[PDB]
Amino acid sequence: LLSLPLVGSLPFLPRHGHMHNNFFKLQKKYGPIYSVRMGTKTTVIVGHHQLAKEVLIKKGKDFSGRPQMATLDIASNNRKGIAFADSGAHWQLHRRLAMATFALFKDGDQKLEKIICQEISTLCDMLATHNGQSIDISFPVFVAVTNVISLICFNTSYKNGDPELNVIQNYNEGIIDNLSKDSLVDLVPWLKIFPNKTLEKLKSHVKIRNDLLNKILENYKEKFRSDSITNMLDTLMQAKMNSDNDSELLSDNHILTTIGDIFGAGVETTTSVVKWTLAFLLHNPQVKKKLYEEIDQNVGFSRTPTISDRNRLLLLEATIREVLRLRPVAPMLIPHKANVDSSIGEFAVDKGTEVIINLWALHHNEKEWHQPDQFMPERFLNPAGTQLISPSVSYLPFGAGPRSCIGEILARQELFLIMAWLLQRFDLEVPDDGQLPSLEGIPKVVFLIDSFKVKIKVRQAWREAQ
Ligand code: HEM
Ligand SMILES: CNC(=O)c1ccc2cc([C@]3(O)CCn4cncc43)ccc2c1
Repeated sequence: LLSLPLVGSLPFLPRHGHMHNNFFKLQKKYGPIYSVRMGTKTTVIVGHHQLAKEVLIKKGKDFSGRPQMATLDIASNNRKGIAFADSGAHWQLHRRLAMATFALFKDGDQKLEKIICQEISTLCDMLATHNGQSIDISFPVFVAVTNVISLICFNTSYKNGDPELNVIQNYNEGIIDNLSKDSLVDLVPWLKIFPNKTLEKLKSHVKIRNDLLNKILENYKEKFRSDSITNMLDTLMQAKMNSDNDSELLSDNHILTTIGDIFGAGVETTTSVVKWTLAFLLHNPQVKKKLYEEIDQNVGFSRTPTISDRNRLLLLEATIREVLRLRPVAPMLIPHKANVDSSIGEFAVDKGTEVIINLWALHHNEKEWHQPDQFMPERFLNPAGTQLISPSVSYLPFGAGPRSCIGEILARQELFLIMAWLLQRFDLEVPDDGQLPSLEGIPKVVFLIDSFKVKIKVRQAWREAQ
């Protein structure tokens, strides 16, 4: 009695559990590196920090490519921009100009700290009007970080009530929802097997965004001046101007898509982490209580928190590190691709192979972390609690190497200042219905959290002062 002819085999059920965890569970059986074949395409999944650092750092240039996806093609206007552009001249030029722009907010009066605090001050006055009510703080935080990035990109911002903010929120939501069903990593190409309108829907959302950025870029052409380089669009037009004396790599479509990536990444990524951090503080009142004490003893109510306070609010800094470990923004980074024949752990990897770094596995490795599934900001502090520490080398929240995060300085300062200002001024508690946020998460292009509500109250201590 023979065995059945076998035309296909997958190690776990598709659409059953979170992809990054399914891969991690497989390492028990198959090791920290294995492959899956899907037609002509082979994908390698790497789940150990030493192999990850080889792909990202040591052989970074070998695996600095991106795989081309029909979905990502539409969002990136055919692989323009930064995040979804393949390695090469385009990507390297626009990545440098983006990083170069964040230099113009180092110091001065538009010091990045000052643009951020300006928008947090509006956020906090906004939220204070909801004293005693339970609310979803998604949109208020979205507005604040949208204005930070609009100032970095255009030196402009939106006033309260501007309907355009809602238009952006709408198509941000629609693109993320249709960009991928779950993670960017899909084992089966359902998009090409059964009839569906995913690409149609994604196209219409991308049309609205492209139309909106065009209007901004068009009306700004007449305001641009060579001697005034104060934001990202200036940096890009200066390069286009000093090029027509590589100008094909600076067409209007190239400038638009790159600013779209910064606009998108700068908003959806920071809003999500704030929401996650809040959710964890609701499940961990003990940690929340010690944070209030920490900020009352090191900043008080004489002033508002500053970036310099990052040397004094250590537990707050440790909390942000722990959220970025436990619920990484990108559990599997963005997929990589081998530009040439190379190797990982001395295993052959052919050119064109898609390579995926399971950051979730790195952050939950039980040999590298103590009780990895527990929210313990303590793990990033010495036993005394007097200085931050790096307990593990298997920790890469922002990736590393050629394709690493370029908005890391912005994210860290936004996250620290938002939480510092909120904790100084507000009690943040379970809403009166008693529901706690679900910490399971929703894997999309970003690791999102289910929407939830918080009862916001102006702290008595903050009130008694002033
Ligand atoms: C908590 C916040 C953030 C985290 C944890 C984070 C993390 C990451 C990770 C893991 C990657 C992929 C690394 C790889 O593919 O190897 C990435 C890429 C990227 N991030 Fe973020 N990021 C954050 C915030 C931001 C912000 C605020 C911006 C922009 C304003 C930004 C812009 C980008 C871009 C453009 C890329 C693509 C880089 C490239 O492909 O060359 N990120 N980030
Ligand atoms: C209407 N357009 C959008 O909503 C939009 C566009 C591009 C995005 C890119 C990113 C990244 O670059 C890709 C993942 N990730 C982690 N950190 C930075 C990034 C994240 C969200 C985006 C949203």
